[PDB]
Amino acid sequence: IDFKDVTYLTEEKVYEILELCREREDYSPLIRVIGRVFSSAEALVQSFRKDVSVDIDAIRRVYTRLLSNEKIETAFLNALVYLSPNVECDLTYHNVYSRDPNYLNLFIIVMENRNLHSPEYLEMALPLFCKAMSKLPLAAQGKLIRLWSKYNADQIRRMMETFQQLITYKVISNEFNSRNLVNDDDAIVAASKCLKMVYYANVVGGEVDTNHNEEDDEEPIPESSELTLQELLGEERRNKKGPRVDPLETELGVKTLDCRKPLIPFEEFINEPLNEVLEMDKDYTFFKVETENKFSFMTCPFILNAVTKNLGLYYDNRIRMYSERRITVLYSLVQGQQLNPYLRLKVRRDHIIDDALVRLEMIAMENPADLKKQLYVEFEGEQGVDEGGVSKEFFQLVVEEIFNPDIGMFTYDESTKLFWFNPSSFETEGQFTLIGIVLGLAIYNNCILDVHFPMVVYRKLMGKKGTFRDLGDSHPVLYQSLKDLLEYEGNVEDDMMITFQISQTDLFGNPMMYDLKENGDKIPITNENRKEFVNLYSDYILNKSVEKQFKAFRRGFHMVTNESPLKYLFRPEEIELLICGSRNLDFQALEETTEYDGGYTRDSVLIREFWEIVHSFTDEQKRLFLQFTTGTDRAPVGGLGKLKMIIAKNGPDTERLPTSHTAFNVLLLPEYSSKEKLKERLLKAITYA
Amino acid sequence: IDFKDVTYLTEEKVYEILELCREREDYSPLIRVIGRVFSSAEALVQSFRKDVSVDIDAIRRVYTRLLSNEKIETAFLNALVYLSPNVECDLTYHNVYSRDPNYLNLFIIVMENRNLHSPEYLEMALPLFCKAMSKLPLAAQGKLIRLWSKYNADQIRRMMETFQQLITYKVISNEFNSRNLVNDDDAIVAASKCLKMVYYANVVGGEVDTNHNEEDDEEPIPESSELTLQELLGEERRNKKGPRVDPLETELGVKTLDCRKPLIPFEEFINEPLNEVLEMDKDYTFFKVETENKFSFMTCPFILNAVTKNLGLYYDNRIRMYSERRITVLYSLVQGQQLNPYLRLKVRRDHIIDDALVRLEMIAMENPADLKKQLYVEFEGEQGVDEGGVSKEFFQLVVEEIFNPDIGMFTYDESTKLFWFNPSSFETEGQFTLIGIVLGLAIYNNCILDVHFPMVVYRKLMGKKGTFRDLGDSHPVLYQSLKDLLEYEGNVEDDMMITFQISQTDLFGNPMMYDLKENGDKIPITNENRKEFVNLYSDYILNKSVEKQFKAFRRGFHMVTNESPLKYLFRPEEIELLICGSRNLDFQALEETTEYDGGYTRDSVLIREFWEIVHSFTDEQKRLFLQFTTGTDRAPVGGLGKLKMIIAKNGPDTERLPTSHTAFNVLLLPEYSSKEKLKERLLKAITYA
Amino acid sequence: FQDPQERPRKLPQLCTELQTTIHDIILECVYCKQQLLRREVYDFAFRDLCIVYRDGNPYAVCDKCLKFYSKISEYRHYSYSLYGTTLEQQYNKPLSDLLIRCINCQKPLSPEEKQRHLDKKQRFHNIRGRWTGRCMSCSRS
Amino acid sequence: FQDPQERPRKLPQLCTELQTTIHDIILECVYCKQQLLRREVYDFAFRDLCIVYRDGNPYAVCDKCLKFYSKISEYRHYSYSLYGTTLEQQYNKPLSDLLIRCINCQKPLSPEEKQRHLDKKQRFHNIRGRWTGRCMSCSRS
Ligand SMILES: [Zn+2]
Ligand SMILES: [Zn+2]
Ligand SMILES: [Zn+2]
Ligand SMILES: [Zn+2]
Repeated sequence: IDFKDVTYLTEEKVYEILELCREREDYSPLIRVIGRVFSSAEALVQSFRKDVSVDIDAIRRVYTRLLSNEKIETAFLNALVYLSPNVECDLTYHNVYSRDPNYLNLFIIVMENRNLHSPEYLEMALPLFCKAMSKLPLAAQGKLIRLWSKYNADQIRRMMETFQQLITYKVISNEFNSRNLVNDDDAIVAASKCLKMVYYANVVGGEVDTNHNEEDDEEPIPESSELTLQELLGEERRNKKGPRVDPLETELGVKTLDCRKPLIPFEEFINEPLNEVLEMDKDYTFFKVETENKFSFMTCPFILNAVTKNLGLYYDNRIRMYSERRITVLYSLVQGQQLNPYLRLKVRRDHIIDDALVRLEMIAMENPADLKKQLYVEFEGEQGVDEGGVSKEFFQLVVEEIFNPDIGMFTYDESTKLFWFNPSSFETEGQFTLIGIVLGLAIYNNCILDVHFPMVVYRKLMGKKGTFRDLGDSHPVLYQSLKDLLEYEGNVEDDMMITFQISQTDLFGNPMMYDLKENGDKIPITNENRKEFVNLYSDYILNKSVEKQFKAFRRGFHMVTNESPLKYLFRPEEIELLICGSRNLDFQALEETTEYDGGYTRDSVLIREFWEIVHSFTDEQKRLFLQFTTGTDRAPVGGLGKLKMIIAKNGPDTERLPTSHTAFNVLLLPEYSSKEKLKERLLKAITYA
Repeated sequence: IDFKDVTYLTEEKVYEILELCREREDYSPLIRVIGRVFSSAEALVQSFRKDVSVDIDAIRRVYTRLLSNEKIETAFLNALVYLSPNVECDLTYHNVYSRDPNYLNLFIIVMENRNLHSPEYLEMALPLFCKAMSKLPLAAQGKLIRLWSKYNADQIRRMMETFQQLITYKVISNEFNSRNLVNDDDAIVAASKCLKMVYYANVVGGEVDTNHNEEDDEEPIPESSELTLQELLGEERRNKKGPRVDPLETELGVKTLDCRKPLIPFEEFINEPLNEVLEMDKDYTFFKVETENKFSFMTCPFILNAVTKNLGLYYDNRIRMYSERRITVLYSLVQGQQLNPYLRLKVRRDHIIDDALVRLEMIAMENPADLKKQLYVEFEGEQGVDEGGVSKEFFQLVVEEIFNPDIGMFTYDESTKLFWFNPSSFETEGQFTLIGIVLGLAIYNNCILDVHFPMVVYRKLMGKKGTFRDLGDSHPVLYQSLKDLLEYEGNVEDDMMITFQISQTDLFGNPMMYDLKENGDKIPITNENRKEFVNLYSDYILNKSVEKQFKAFRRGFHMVTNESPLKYLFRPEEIELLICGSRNLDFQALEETTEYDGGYTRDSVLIREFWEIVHSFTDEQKRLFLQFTTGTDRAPVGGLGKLKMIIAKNGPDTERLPTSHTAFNVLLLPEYSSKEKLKERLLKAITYA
Repeated sequence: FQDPQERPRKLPQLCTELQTTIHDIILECVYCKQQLLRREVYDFAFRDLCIVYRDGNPYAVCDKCLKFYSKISEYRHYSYSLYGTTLEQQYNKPLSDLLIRCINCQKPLSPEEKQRHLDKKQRFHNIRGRWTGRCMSCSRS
Repeated sequence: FQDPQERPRKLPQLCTELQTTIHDIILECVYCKQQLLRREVYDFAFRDLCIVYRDGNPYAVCDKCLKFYSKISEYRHYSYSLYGTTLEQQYNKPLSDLLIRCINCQKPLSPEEKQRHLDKKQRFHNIRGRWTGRCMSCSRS
């Protein structure tokens, strides 16, 4: 029998056409019917029927039953190659999903092939199928994501590897440069889109915490000129302005912030080989201004590592600075104002904090758009030009002054090396706005910082309230106590009499008593209400003990980074890496990217001695040398290789110690008589600071 | 006989292989030997031998002897298609012309085909052959041009049509836009290069006048900063700096200025269909910065008409203005100077000439680079912004004031309507520099002028002294008298006693006596020295009677247009069209390009009435209307279509006359009750000025 | 004059209040505080700009101030840009219905300009939530 | 000090005249008329810049003035640009022989920079007859 008149495939038919063909040693009917039904897209709509009309278990059973030789596996790839252009153009033009919701049923049939991971699919079948999937409507994508969220973790990892292998093969099999790009490649774009679908499925498959959302921040008022212009146009205040959000994000209704612990770690979705071949300078433009064919990869930030996301944020900030400079030039030309294209911040070395606070307050309350200008800090009492060296100096001293325990601004826990907000900082709000604005300007100006905060601070900054699970990083002792209380299986009304009337110590030493509920002293903690006690105690500690201070800090931070794509690109677990830097000192990477000028060559007599000396440097001496030269003791975001160190020849063998131009990480090294003299001079030079 | 062992072709062999084949009715030997010898490039080097080793007459004889049927003509095109890539790569790589000068001998053989003009060559043969010709060395091009210069005029016209037909076919057979260009097309570039070769052959084939060359102008001294910079670099003064000249021009040694009357008029070489498809905005860039494949057409200015050459000059001037604005912005930013990006020219309405003269003198003697800034004339006593309307107003009044016969600056001849330099303008040099600078700034700022000068003035401005042949336009009566004297066949020592002692009248009326030679009163004019008398009298009149005034005028004109490509693009016969404008008033062209704003539509009730009224306008009323609206009574370079007139609706039917915004050629027309009222208001409005 | 609901917003509606016609009304700019001539007040009427009141006083905008501050707003609050077809898909509302103004002169785009943007595939711009494009008068060379 | 032939031109040659070494010589700029520090005088020695004399006085240039006026000259007196191979064909002299300086820092290009220009196909620039290119230090991001 040839089975020439079959239009739909069910479990028993695809099972009864097996024994007969095996006994008659004729596998031709199997392959011919497979190539007939599968290549015809409409056939899969009804084949293997019963918000899903497809029995996934039956699909798995038939797939493991048919994938048993070297001939049946070849009957699927050709059918896929024939089907994919047809389904692609059908979804593009005929709008098939509009007329029926069961057209999507073929996608799960196709994607349940456990051999999709095999290398033979990466040539022509998988790229076309991913193009067809990327050409799918939004509601179908949402329902497919909802279906995928029910899968087990290893299945989700399997899909993630299935798409990442295709991405790696497509970026390896071709070369890209400034001439030919990766954005215009259709197959890689489709693969990234399906990877985004899988990543959002993973995000929505885990726990979702939407109730503990921080209150929406107040958008800063623009300058009076823009308000007058909006009044003239009659638009006035319209609620159509907001952050750029993924259409899939608003269709699903669940943000990536809600997902606390996903099934698969977020770092797995990051694709390594794509980043080294991806250029941010064009990707940001393709993201801002839409292009007919090119697809920017910043629309899917998960696929980017911390090195390139920083590049995109820096490009956005630089473009904003350039626009501000253009506006200042236009003002000076037309209106006739003095050209002031810099955020002049003149402060005294002894009172940096107060002068910076008052200047920033008078700028913010008058010109909220002035903060977007390029920073230019000129210390009072000294004459010079800040090309990038004094700003980091001011940042370092302002960090030291603000984070001083003497002011009592932040409590210090030596067991963790993590400052925490001090609830007792009463009548002191300007300094919290000052430190928030300092962090914002640091992100804006690409200057790293030595700031130690628990992850709960960054989670609250992003817009998610702190909870019990975040207490471990902040208060490990309290977290241990409350988890021991939760894990007690006995009666808590018999051993301890701890109630909602909770008392805590103070900085001076005198404890104070706090009430969680209306009358905590009268209601003791029992077994049934124990769960609703810890989630309130931790909530109080992380939210309303610092309700006033952290509100001002968040407002100050958001005043600068309101228009930046920082809220869109970075998760709370990457903000600390963006602001601070890596603590690993790898001078081997610094060896490769170091540049020479002034006559020094790579294979010079003194360069090798200097490199030997610095390699033989002590763990702390490396930090001292880095702080002396580049103005900071921390590696930049990424590694030391990104720090384009430059060594410049100064002059003959003298008794003058080497000097460093901090603005460009430039070290001025004279040619000394020998290696030991150079080592002595370097030791004497890096220790003064 | 098949003639299987022939390596070179001579006149008798190509003649003896004809009668035998005709009698035996077998033309196969002819076509096969033609395809053998011609396709092999090395064969033509020795075939048909004797700074030319090829008997051109024999080539003509054999070509007219063989071009007699429909089969022999097809034996040349295939041989050309096979040969051309080989010769092209041979000249490109092997440098064949270096090893021998007789390799060029094949080019004349190929180009002597009188059927090259036929349409069948434009498909594949002629483009490849022109590519091979364009890939030829410079010395070979020079010697080929020297050989071609001996041809008769109709032959040169034949070559010119041969290349122009190819250019027209190549621009017609393909479409071009901003996406796909014409510069990158290799065939059209090669055709233009061979057309340039033919054009220079025509130029050098006519009369060459190199002795009557004007003295080289003194290059203006740059600002003191550039002099200090050159001193620091040690380069100091370098004579290498000069105008961009054609390498073929300096190889031939004869400039296009020397050619007075070419064999073919220069306007014939202008290609019409290419201009409408050629974009100057990219051609100028390809001319300035070299591109790997694109070839700018401004390197061959003859192929461009006056409309597009003006576009190139305007683009160059605009780029210079933009660079000056950038420099002013940089000054204001770094040094801290007041931003002054305009050439502020504040003058009084009554004394425009003197105020402009003193301001321009104080600018030139202090900041020679200030003249390159954009003009911005603000009349004293009135407040406003000159967006392009006051500058043309100032130009018109300065022209009227300077060219007033009361000052005696220029003599007026009513029989020709052409002002001439007044030799009696003693102790008045600043005004001539003023008018020269006015003309230069007019060319720079794209503002046409009502200036009437003879062609000899522009010839002298370009750098060629006036001669006897140019006297007709300046002094027709004197030209007639001297040509009658020259054409007298009798003895001039018997009828008149005119000697070198020549007297002329003055403006007051009292004549003065001038001596041409040492003692003109003692040597009379005879028959043998009659020729060397007119060429000295006219030389004196056109050169040394105005030696002082015209020197200052030329210096003033060159002070502004020293760096412009005006000396490179425009011949002296086009300078007057660039400065002045066309006198033909064609409102039909203005109909098509007129734009509407303020609610007016093309098919409006009042627009048609206005168009009827202006079409029914008198010859002088059209001039009055144009002067009222656009500030000038002359059509721009090209036609009225290039004048982008805009008509803007003002308001309801009022008694206020229409007003014109001269900066943008914008006419403000209220909607009147009927056509006759609009006509009355227009008549009352255009007559006030 | 302290209740915004009573106070008019459009130029002819405001003219009707003061018993004066648009032919010979007197208005002053809001930024430079200088009187508008006839051309700019007629352009203000044509461009459909709402009258702004400062301390209970009528105010309009002159051409220089408008074209300067619109350029400033474009340089400052530029969000992103989109194609005409993509904008149509995003809003699902016909292009002739959405209110799109010129970037420079702040004049609403007639359907002709929107169609020209569609065929020439020019990019619509978003300025602080205000969709905008290039008009015919401001795109003439 | 009024005869230019007697007066030296190079920094070490000038140093030999005053019986002082380059280690602790004192020099002042020509534009800003301010004393050069050690870094800029050593850079002046390295860049092979000829000493300019004003009224019989030694003078050098500081980094700010040099990099500002070189930028001004580039913006003002830019003539055209050419490729390395085309420049070689024009001059017929090897690239390592022609004196090519940086556009910004006015430092002569070592053969490494010229080779990098050749491979990367960067364009040499002509500034008032002074051929120039981009050095290694001024082309680092
Ligand atoms: Zn105004
Ligand atoms: Zn507009
Ligand atoms: Zn200086
Ligand atoms: Zn440099």
